[PDB]
Amino acid sequence: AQHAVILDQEKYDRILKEVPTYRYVSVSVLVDRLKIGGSLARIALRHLEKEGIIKPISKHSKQAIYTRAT
Amino acid sequence: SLVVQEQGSFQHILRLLNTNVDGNIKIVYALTTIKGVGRRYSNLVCKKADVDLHKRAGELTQEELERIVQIMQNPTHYKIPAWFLNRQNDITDGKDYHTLANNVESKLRDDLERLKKIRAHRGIRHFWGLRVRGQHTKTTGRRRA
Amino acid sequence: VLKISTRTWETYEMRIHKRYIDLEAPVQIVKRITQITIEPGVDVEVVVASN
Amino acid sequence: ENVWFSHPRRYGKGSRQCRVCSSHTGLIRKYGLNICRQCFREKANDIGFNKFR
Amino acid sequence: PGVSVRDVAAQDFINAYASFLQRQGKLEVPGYVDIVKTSSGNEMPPQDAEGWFYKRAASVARHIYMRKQVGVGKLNKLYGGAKSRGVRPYKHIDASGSINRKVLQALEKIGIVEISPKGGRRISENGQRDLDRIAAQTLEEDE
Amino acid sequence: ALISKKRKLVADGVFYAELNEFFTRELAEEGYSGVEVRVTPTKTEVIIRATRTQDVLGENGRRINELTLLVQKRFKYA
Amino acid sequence: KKRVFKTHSYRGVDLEKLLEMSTEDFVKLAPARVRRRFARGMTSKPAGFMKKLRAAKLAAPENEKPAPVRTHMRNMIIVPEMIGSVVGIYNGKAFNQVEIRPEMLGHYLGEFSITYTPVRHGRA
RNA sequence: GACGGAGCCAGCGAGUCUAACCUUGGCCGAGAGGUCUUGGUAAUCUUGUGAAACUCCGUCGUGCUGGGGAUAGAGCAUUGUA
Repeated sequence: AQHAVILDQEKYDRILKEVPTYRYVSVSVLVDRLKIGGSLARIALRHLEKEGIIKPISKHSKQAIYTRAT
Repeated sequence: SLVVQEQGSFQHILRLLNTNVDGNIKIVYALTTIKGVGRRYSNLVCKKADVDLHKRAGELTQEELERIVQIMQNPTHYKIPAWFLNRQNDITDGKDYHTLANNVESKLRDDLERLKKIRAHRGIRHFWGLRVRGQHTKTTGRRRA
Repeated sequence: VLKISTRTWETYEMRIHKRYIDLEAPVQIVKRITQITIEPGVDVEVVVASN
Repeated sequence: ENVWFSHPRRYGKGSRQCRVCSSHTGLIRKYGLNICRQCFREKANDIGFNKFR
Repeated sequence: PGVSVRDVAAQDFINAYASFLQRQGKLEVPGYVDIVKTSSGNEMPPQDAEGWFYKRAASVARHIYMRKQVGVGKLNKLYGGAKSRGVRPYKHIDASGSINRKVLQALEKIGIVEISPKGGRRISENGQRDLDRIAAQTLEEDE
Repeated sequence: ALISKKRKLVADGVFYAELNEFFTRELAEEGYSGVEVRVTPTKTEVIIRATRTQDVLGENGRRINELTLLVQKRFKYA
Repeated sequence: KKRVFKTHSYRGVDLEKLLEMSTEDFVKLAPARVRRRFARGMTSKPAGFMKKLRAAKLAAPENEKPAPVRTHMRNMIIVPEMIGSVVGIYNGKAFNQVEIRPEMLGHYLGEFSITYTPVRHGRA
């Protein structure tokens, strides 16, 4: 737990303003942007796949690929 | 789960059961920083206290944490079935305590301490800097003392 | 197939050959075919109707 | 007429013998031929545990 | 075309049938649910804490459709696993016999399973019925 | 009987071993060359193939009597 | 002062009702090891020991320590019947004269006789 | 990669008579274990040894950590005269 296993309001808004141009988003991506850890990185992946922005083309946890909605 | 939007309700490090507990990680293993409440025990406390398991320690408004406090020093009072404990049929009052952070080692102490009231070979094997569970001291365990 | 580990190590094995021939037969020639053709080594088991 | 001559000899390594040579040590107990392993190596043709392969 | 639960993949059926018996409410979740280990070859209690019993009921039901019979000890041999022996490598142990036996009694109470002759549990006619029916449901939700 | 066939054949081998070693120790000065065991109905024939079997036959019923008796009384044979 | 202090408790049972209760109620509330010990072996285990034990407890020199009652039953659980008596315990030699204490209940006599002079690395 | 579900797969094998081996099944128990039968002297039943490594679905998120299971305690039981 380096940081951000909680959501700290401005982080998800900075995600919505910083996932354009992300060709590559996943669990490890939402960790490695100096951001949300793998517990609720899955939550923000589920909540951006909830509407619009990221589109999935693979399958399971430990291995994902989600994209910009183009 | 889901994005929630929570506020200064998210509060970092707090003291429950006489020790300080880190925030923003899962309550089940936040409580395993506390002595006497193991991973199984803290998991079952977070289940039986009607607590969402998936939350952090940063969550958990005070009622659920106070009920967790109330559970951990009252095990069979809130139905922990006494196989799930560590000090069954105690040694003096004969009850079933789940002893806690500043108690469990103390009661652990008491077990070892009463050996010096009895003179059994257990305490005799304890005193010399050895292993009381009978395994060999000839070859293994060489970083010892 | 049976194996025998033995002690610089060592191993043997084994051979149980077991068959059944069913002769639904009169008792006369059963008694004849069991008294005749005796032989060293072979075990004959003469059991009766399939129950 | 003697009352003190026996420990329980029903189990343990002393509970049996090699039928050739009294041995507790090396005794084969698979299929109950009850031979010590060195005499097993010797009498394995007399009993018929042959080296086949 | 016709369906069977052999005709359906197992995992998505078992999720749908766990949710289906959740809908049903015919449970027999004796009372020691989630204070229990559910398999002696494991350490921690299950993660969902409201259920794991419908999951196991679904697994036992489909596994009994696909087989002649299994017993209490056969489900212990199935849902047991390799528990770590710590300083020593792994080894397989029969699971908790109570939990699997109570799943058998639960599915017997609903008429999803029946105590088999030769020993064990056969799938019941209502068991075959309900399994193949919501297996058709599990396919037609993915059609 | 009630003997597993594995144990049956191993026990038969043990019996032939006791035959071979015992009749080796016994009839060595008759030039013992071998036993063979042939069970028929009503008989179980241990044949002493040897060089000097007239010293085995005995005086008009002797030591072959006594040898069958030794085998009889040890092995509980009728 | 009026309070004669208190007695210790074995597992929730004080000494005054420990000594004058039984062997078998004690091994009831004694743990699974002692309960498994006295569940089997019902064929009078402290046989000569109890008779000589009570004989020296009655031959005790007027509220002094009783005479030594020597045995090889290292595996004998101290039961509240023998509290206040004197037991001689073997270890290879060395019959250790041991007072049975009120608190000593539930454990083996062989735990009270050390079977070796310990290690002495060097120590000339 | 831990953790739990969830899929659930081998071959080499060993098995009790003038006794107490493999154990199915069915209950009871988180369990340990216990109970009661049942089959197998074994291509017959244990056993199709439904083995794990493996596959899916996430709880974890890079943290002597949920990795690792050293220490240690108390209880329950089984092996055995102990």
